[PDB]
Amino acid sequence: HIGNYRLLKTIGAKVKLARHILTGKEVAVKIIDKTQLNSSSLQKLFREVRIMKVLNHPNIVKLFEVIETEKTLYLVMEYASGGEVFDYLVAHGWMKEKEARAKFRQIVSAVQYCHQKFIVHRDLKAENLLLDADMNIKIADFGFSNEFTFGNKLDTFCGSPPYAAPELFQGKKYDGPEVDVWSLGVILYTLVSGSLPFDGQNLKELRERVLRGKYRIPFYMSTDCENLLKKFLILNPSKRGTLEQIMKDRWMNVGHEDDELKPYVEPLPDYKDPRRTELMVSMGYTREEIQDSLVGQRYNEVMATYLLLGY
Amino acid sequence: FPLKRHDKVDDLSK
Repeated sequence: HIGNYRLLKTIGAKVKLARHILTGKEVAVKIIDKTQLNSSSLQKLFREVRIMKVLNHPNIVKLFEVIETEKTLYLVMEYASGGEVFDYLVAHGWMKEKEARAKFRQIVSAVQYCHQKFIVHRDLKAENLLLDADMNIKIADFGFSNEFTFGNKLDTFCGSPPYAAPELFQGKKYDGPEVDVWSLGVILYTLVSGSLPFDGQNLKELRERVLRGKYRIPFYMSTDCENLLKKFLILNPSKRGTLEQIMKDRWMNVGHEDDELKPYVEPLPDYKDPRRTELMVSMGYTREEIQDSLVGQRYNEVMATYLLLGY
Repeated sequence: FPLKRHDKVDDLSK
């Protein structure tokens, strides 16, 4: 038991499935021991939380509440009951292009929206693409993410090798968004084939292959999927397609004649919904503290209840 | 190549 949550079974810092007592809603709670972190780690943890609070997209795992005690930080997250795309791929082998496209339109919307908010993810990979109960994508794990500006190449060469842009294996100060564009190409490849385009016996092999930038196109892959891959997986970062360019690509829009993929528009805030507010008032909250919590984006217990009532 | 998990890495230049 913690705050307004009854903690239930472990599902993954431990991650525990929990129920919000006031709303009865199911959530995933990350339990993080602060004591045993170092300054650097602590700093990155505050950054990760700040980043998660900024992102509000239907295919990004939602943060509901932050609970702090001396020794423990609790992050109350949206629960994605379908598990990782990684384990889905292992169970089903691969996705037919139509299914891959359904996932990949949601992936691309989500990441292009991160970029709109001036956030690079930096660990886009199958394990970080979760699936909710309706088989929608929910992007997770902002542990390597950072804010960026266009007047600033980035400095830190973090990622996961098979998904990492070659400039990262090199020493090379880089434009952040472009790194996520490469990783997205690798994802696309792995959704349609069920295999990774760059690997080897060891990381020195993997590295060499990534830096050559050559990958094999299986014979079943459509011409459109092949041509799309070519816009992501380009060695020179400044000629990789932009995500806005990539949204208009043919493969992305097959079956979407009337509904081309376009950048996500963040909904206006609604902090004064009469239905949710009434319910909360009869739970004993007041309108005044709902307003302060929501307008202040506090992610405290009040804000969490309001959010959970709309989910 | 076969789909498998790799460790995250803080500094891929090594």
